[PDB]
Amino acid sequence: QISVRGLAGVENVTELKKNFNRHLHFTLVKDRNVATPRDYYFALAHTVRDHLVGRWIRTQQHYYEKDPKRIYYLSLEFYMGRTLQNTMVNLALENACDEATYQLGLDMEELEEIEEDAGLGNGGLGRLAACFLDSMATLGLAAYGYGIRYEFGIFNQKICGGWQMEEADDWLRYGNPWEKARPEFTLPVHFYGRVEHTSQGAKWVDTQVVLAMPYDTPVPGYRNNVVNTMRLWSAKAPNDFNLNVGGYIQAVLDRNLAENISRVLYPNDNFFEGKELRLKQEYFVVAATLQDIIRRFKSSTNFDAFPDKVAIQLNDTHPSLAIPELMRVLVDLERLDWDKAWEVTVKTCAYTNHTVLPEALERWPVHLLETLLPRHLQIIYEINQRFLNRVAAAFPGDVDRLRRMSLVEEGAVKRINMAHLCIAGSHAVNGVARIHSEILKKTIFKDFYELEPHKFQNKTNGITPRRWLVLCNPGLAEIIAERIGEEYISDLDQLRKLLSYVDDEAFIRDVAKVKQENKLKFAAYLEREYKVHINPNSLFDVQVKRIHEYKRQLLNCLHVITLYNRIKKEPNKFVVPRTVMIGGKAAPGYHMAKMIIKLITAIGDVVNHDPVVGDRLRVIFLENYRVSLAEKVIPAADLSEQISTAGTEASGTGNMKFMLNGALTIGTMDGANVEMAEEAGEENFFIFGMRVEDVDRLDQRGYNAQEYYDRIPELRQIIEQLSSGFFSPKQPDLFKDIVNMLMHHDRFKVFADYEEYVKCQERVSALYKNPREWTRMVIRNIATSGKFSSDRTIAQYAREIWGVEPSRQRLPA
Amino acid sequence: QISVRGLAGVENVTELKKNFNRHLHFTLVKDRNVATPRDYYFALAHTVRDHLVGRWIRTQQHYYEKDPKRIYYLSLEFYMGRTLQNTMVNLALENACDEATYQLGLDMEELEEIEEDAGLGNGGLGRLAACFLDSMATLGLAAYGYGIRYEFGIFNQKICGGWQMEEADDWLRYGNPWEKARPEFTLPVHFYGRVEHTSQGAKWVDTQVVLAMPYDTPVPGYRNNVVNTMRLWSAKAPNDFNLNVGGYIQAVLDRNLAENISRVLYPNDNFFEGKELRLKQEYFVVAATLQDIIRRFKSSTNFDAFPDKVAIQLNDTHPSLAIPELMRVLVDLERLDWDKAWEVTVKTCAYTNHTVLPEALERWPVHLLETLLPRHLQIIYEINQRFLNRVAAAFPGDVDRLRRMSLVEEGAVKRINMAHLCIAGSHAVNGVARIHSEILKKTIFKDFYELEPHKFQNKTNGITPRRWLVLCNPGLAEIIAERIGEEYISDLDQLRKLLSYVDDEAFIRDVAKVKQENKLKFAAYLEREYKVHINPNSLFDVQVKRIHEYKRQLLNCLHVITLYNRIKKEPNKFVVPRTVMIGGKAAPGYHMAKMIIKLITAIGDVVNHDPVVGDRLRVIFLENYRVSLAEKVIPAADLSEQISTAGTEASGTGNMKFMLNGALTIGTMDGANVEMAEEAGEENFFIFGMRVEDVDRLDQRGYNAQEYYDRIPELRQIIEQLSSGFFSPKQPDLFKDIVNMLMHHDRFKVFADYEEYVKCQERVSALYKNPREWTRMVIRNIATSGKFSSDRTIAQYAREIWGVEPSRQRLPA
Ligand SMILES: O=C(NC(=O)c1ccc(Cl)cc1)N[C@@H]1O[C@H](CO)[C@@H](O)[C@H](O)[C@H]1O
Ligand SMILES: O=C(NC(=O)c1ccc(Cl)cc1)N[C@@H]1O[C@H](CO)[C@@H](O)[C@H](O)[C@H]1O
Repeated sequence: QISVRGLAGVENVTELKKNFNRHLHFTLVKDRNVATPRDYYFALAHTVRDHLVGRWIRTQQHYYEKDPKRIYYLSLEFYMGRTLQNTMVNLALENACDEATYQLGLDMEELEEIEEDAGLGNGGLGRLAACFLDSMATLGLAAYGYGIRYEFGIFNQKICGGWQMEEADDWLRYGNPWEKARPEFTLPVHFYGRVEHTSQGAKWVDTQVVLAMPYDTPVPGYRNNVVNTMRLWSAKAPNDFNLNVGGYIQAVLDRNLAENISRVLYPNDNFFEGKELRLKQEYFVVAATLQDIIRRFKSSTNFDAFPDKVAIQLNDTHPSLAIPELMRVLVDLERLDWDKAWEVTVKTCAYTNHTVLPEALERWPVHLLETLLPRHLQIIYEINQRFLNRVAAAFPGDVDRLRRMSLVEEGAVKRINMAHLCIAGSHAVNGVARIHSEILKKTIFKDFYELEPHKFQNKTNGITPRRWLVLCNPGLAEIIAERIGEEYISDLDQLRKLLSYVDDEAFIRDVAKVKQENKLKFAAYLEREYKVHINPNSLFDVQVKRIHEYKRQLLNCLHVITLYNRIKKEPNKFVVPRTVMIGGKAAPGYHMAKMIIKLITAIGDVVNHDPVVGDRLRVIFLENYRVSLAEKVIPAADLSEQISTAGTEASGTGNMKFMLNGALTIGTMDGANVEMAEEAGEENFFIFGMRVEDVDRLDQRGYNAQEYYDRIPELRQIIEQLSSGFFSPKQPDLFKDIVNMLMHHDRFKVFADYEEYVKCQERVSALYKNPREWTRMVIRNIATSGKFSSDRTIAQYAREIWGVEPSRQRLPA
Repeated sequence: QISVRGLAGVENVTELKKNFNRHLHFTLVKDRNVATPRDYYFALAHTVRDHLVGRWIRTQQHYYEKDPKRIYYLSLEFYMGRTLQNTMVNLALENACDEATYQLGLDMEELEEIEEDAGLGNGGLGRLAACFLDSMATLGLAAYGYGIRYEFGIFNQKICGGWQMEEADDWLRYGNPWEKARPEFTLPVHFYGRVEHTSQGAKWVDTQVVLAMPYDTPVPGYRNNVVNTMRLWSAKAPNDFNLNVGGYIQAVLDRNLAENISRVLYPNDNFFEGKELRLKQEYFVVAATLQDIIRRFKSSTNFDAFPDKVAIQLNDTHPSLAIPELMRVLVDLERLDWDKAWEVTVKTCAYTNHTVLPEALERWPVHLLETLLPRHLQIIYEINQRFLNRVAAAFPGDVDRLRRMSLVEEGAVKRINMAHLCIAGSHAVNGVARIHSEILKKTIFKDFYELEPHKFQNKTNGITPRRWLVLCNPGLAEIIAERIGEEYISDLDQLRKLLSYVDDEAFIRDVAKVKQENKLKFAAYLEREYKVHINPNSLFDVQVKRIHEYKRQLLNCLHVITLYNRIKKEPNKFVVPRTVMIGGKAAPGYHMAKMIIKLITAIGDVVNHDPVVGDRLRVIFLENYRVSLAEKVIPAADLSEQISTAGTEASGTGNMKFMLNGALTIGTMDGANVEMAEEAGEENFFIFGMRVEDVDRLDQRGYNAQEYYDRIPELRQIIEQLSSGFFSPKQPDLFKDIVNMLMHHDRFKVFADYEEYVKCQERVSALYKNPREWTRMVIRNIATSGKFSSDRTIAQYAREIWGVEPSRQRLPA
C-alpha cells in the first residue's frame, strides 16, 4: 500500500503464505477450522522469526571471526513493548506480510494487537535501553544487552471507582516466540557465606548458590542484516537445593525462594527502597553477566587487553556492583595485583546518571551488604580508603570534602553511596541532557568534578525513529519520504530538508491530513476498547508519563479546572474545544501519586457530565499507559505537556516522541526541552515558567504558597472548590492531603508557575484557531527533530566513551 | 538393519535428513559447528514429532464426526518414561531415522540417551496407566488420559555411603518437545468457601480460585495411524490473586502458593498420608477433568445419554472425588433431581483397586474435607445415608454391618473411607489379578460383594509388548519375527506358535545368543556409567521394584548371605556363579526401606571384596531404578525375583516384563504369578513358599520367628552376623532395627519362607548348569506370555466395563 513499508513481491508473498500454513499445522497443531485469532498471531510471529535466524547466526559468527571490541549494556530494565511489527519494519517485510495475510483472509493489524508488551521497565530509563539496543544494531556495533527475565513486568493498571488497582502482568502466559532458552550457558551465582583469609589471599566460602539461565532475544538492525542479542537471566535452584515425606515435599517447594529473584520487576521509580530482594536482583544480573563477558573474552590470559576488547555501560547505579565484582574476579580468582585490576576496571566501566532527586539515589545499608555480599563490602571499603587517600593528597586539610566524597555515609545506619562508587570506578560519567550534565558538575557531583574533570561528559538522550516514526506513524513517514526519500530513517538529520517545504501548500495540507487521520483512528480506539466518546475536531492536549509530583500533573489539573470555571462564568463565549488526556502509572506505594490519579478522574466526572460545557471540554484518564499505548496516542496528539519544575526532569524522552510526530510542545526550560527549543527556535515552542536560576532564588528566599493563593483570585477559587468537596460531593474532605501539600509542603512549586502556564495556554489556543499557521510551526518542529535520534546519541557514546566507530554498511543477507 | 524396525526408503531418509537440518537451523538456532549432542536430540525429536501432527489432528476430527463413546482414564500418575523411541516404533520410523542420522554422522542410540524420563509415577500403578494408554490407542478406542503435569516427578536417587539420597527431578529444565500447551482451554477450580442454602438449592460461595491450564501429549497407536491424547493439568494463579511496594511485591510472590498444587509428585507408595496439598491435587485433577468432559459432551441438555457417551475409569481411589463432584455439577449446577443424577453417576464411573494393605488405603479426615471442600462433604454424607438405608433394608437388624459398610468411620478422628465411596458410586469394581479379585470378595470388601455381587470383576494386569519387547529387546523381537511373522506385536497370543520350536536347534541357539548379547551390553553399561565390573557368564539374578517390606528384598538378602557363608565354609567347591542385582527407590519417609538399601550395599561391600569369593558372587545395587533403566536391565536378566508374601502383591507387572524377555521366574503363588505359572505350566516355573491359606493358618496360630531361628542353624548364623556387626565393623549395631523387626514384629513372615526359598534357589542353579535345558524352559515361558499383553486387558475393560468394541483397523495416513 505505502512505499516505506517495502516491496510485496510475488515470490515473497507466496513463500510467506506457505510458511504461515506450515507453522499453523506443525508448530501450533491446529487447522483453519479450530484456529483462534491468537493462533494466527503465533503462526505469523513464527513465520517472521524464521527470517531473523540466518542473519542472527551469521552476525554472531561475524563477531567471532572479526573480534571487535564488544559493548555490554547492563540494565535492570528493558522496556521493549511489542516485537512483531518492529521486526517486520527492520527486515522490510511489512507490506509482504500484509499482502500474505490479506490473501489468507486475515487482518494483520488485528493480529498485531494480540501480542503482549514486554513491559520489563518502569518508564524513561527502561525505554532508553530499548531505543539504544535498536540504534546499536542499526550502527553495526557488536553490542549485547544484559538484564533479568522478569516473569512479571510492570503491573497492568485498572481504574476502579477512579482509583488505580494493580494486577499481575503475566506476559509469558501464552509463551514468548521471540526468546530462545540457552540452558547450556547456565552459570552459578553466589550469595551469603563468609570471607576466609589464606596465605594466597581471600576466599569466599560457605555460599548459597542460585543458577542463572540465559534467554536470548534477537535485536534486528534497520535493513542492514545485523542481528544483535539481548540476553536476559532467569533464576533457577540447583537440584540438591535444600536436599521424611513432609520434609522432602517442603524442600522441593522451597525452591521457589531461590527462583523468586527473577519473579517480578520493582515498580518504584520515585523512591529508593533498600529491600533485600532488589539487592539480590542487582547482584544476580552483575555476577552472571561478568562471568559471561570473561568467558567470551578468553575464547578470543592477558588482562591488560581487557579494556581494549570490553566496554561495560552501567544504566544508572542499579548494576553498580559490577565494579567490585570485576575487582573480586580479577584479584581473588585471577590473582592480579590490586593496582592493575583497578586500572582494568576503571578503563572498562562507564556510568550514566538519570536523576538529581536525592530520594531516588541508591544508598545501601552496610548491614545488608555485610550479610549478603561480605567480600564485596570488604572490596568497597578498600576502594574507599584508596580513593579518599587521593582526595586528601589533592586537597590537603579539607576534612569536610573527605566526608562529603566518601563512599561510606555515616549516621544512624551506615550506608554505601552507589553513585560515589560508580564515579570512583568509571572512566566516564555522563548526564542525559546538557542542562542535567551541567547541574551534576555544579551541585551533587561538584567535589568529584573538581578532582577528576575529564571524567564528566554529556550525552543528550534520543529515541529510535524506527519505532517512534515509521512503525507508529506510517502516514507521516510516507509523506516525508515522498519529498525527501527514505534515507532519513537511519539519518534523521535529513529532516532539515523539510524546511524548504514550510510554504508548500501541498505539504501543509498533507501534514494536517495525516494528523486528522491519526486523531480519528485514536478517537475510534477509545470508543471500541473503552466506550468513551470524544470530539475529533478538538485540540488533543496530552500528558502521558509516570505519575510524579515533580512532573506536575497537578499543574495540568489546575489549568483544566481554570478552563472549566471560565466556561461556567461565561457560557456563551467561544473557546477552542479541547480533549485533555492524562495517563500514566503510579508506583504502588506512592500515596500522593495515587491521589493525583483520583483527582484527574474526579475532575472528569464533573466536567464530562456538565451540559453547559457540551463538547467544548473533555477530561480523560488514559488507562494502562505502556509502550503499545504510546504508539497509538503520540501520533494523535496536538499539544505535548512537558511541564516539570525546572531542574528536576533530567532529560525526558516522551518529549522527543511528540516532537517527531507533529505535536507542538508546552514546556518549562527543563531537561532536553532546552535543546529541543534551541533546535526548533524559541518562537516555535511554547515556553513558560521559572528557569533553574529562578527556582534557586525562590529557595534562598523561602517558598510561600500562601502568597500566590492570596494574590490570584482564580487560584483561590480552585483551592476552595477542592477543599469544600466540589469534586467529591459524597466525601467532602477526600482531597485534603493534596490541598495541604500544595499550601504547606510543595517541593515543586506548582503555584509559582501557575499564572505563566495559564497565559501560555491561551497563546496555544490562539494559534490553534489558525490551522495553516499551526501546521507551519509543526513542520518547523518535525524538520528540526533530527538531533534527537538515538542513532546520534549512540554514535557519541561509541566515539567519546566506548572507543569504537559505528558502521552503516550492510552484512551479506 | 533388522526387519521389525521397518523400511529405510530413499525418499524417507532424504526427507528426514532435510527436516532434521531445518529444525537445527530454525528451531534450535544452531549450526553444526556449535551444536551440542543435546541440540541433535532435540532436532531429531522435532523431526519425529512432525510426523505425529497430521495423524493427531485427523484422529481428533474423526472422533468429532463419528461421536463414539469416550473413555476417560483418571490417574494421579502416568509413568511414561522416554517418548522418542516409542514414537519411532509406533510410526515404523526407527530404521529410517537410524539411517538418516547415520548419514549425518550421528549415533541415534547416543541421542536417545539424552531424553529425560517423564517420571510422573511411583511404580506399578503409574506404569499401568502408561501401558493402558498405549493399548487403548492401538485398539482404536476414543480414549483420553487425564492427570497432573508435575514440575518435579519421582526423585532421582543417589547412593552416598550406601544410603539413599533424594534429589529433585527437574525433568522440564531443557523443555519438553512432546507437549503442547492449550491455554485456550484453561478452566477454574474452586477451593474452601462455604455452602449457602437458597430456595433453589445449595450454592458454593466465597471460594478461592486456581486456574487449570492443560498440556496435551500425543499417544500413538501401533502402526494404525491413531493418535490419542494425554491431557495433564498445570496450576496457575488468577491475575488478581492477592490483588504499598512491599505489599504489591509479596502479593505477586504469593502466587507460588496456588501454583504449588502441580509442583511435585508425592513419592509415598507405602503409607497413606492425609496431607492437605495431596487432597488439593486430587480435587484439582477431578474438577478440571469433569468440566472438560461435560464441555465435550455438550458440544456433541439430555443427561440420560451421558453414560452412553462417557466412561470414567478411576485408577485407585486417588481420583474418587469424581463421584461427589459429578453429583455436585448435576444437582447444583444442572438442576437434576438427586435420584437421576445418582443413576447417571453410577453408570458412568468404575473403580480399580490396587492393594489390600490397610495402611495404603485413603481415609481422609472429615475436618480436612470440611474446610477445603464443604459442599463435597455434604454430598458424601447424603450418599452415605442413602446407601446405609439400602443396607438396612437388605440385612435388617444387622447393626455391625451398618458400621462396617459406612463411608464415615468413627473414632478419635472421623474419616471418610474413599474405597467405600468408590464401590457405592461405581457400576464396576475390579481387582488386578485373579487371586487379588478373589481376596477382595472374601475379605476387605466382603460386605459389599454380598449386597451387590454383580459389581465385582477381575481384570488381570498386562504390559504393552511395544515398549516391553520391540523397543527394549529388538534382537529377541527379530528372531521371533523370523519364524512367525510380525503380527504377534499387536496380537501377543500368537507367541504360542513358538511351542513348535522348543526342540528346534537353530532357535534354541538364537534365543541363547540374544540373551548373551543383552548381558554383554548391560555389563558394558555398568562399567561406562557406574565404573562397576561384572562377569557376563554368571547367572543374572535380578530383583527390581520399589523397596517395600511386603516385596521382601530382605528374603533375597538372606539368600545372598547364605551363598556367601557356604562359599566361605567350602571355598574349593564349585558353585554356579551369580551376579545378584537389586534396585529400586524407597519412599523418603519409610525408615525400614532406607535401612534395607543400606543393608544391600553393606553386603556388597563385604562380598565384592573377598578374595576367596573371586568372581563367583557379586552383589550390586542398581541406582536410580526407573523406566529407562528397566528397559536395559530386564532384557539382560536370567532370573526374575518375585518373592512377595502370598496375598500381598495385588498383581505385579515387572513379573510379566521378565517373562516376555526370556528370564525364568522364582516366585511365590501371589498376584499374577499364579496365572503366569498356570499359562506356562508349574514345571516351567520356580514356585516356592506359603500359599495364601498357609499364611492364614500361621496367623491364627500366631507367627513366632524365634522358632525358625532356633531350628535353622544357617539362619541363626546370618542373624548373629547382622547383630554382631559383621556387615558394619565401624558401627556394630547399625542393623539392630532390622534384626529386631525380623525377630519380633515381621508382618511379612520372612523366616517362614526361608528354607523353601534356599531349596528352590538350588534347583535354579542346577538347571542353569545345563544351558540347553535352561533355554528350552525359557522358550516355554516366552511362548505362553501372550495373556499378559495389556491389549488383552484393555479389550476386557472395553467389553465388560466400558461397553465399547475395540478395533484393529487403520485410519487413513
Ligand atoms: O525512568 C527513570 N528512572 C526510573 O525508572 C527509576 C527506576 C528505579 C529507581 Cl530506584 C529509580 C528510578 N528515569 C528517567 O530516565 C530517562 C532516561 O534517561 C530520563 O529521560 C528521565 O528524565 C528520567 O526521569
Ligand atoms: O503402585 C502401586 N501403588 C502406588 O504406587 C501407590 C501410590 C500412592 C499411594 Cl497413597 C499408595 C500406593 N500399586 C501397584 O499397582 C500395580 C498395578 O495394578 C500392581 O501390579 C501392584 O501389585 C501394586 O502394588
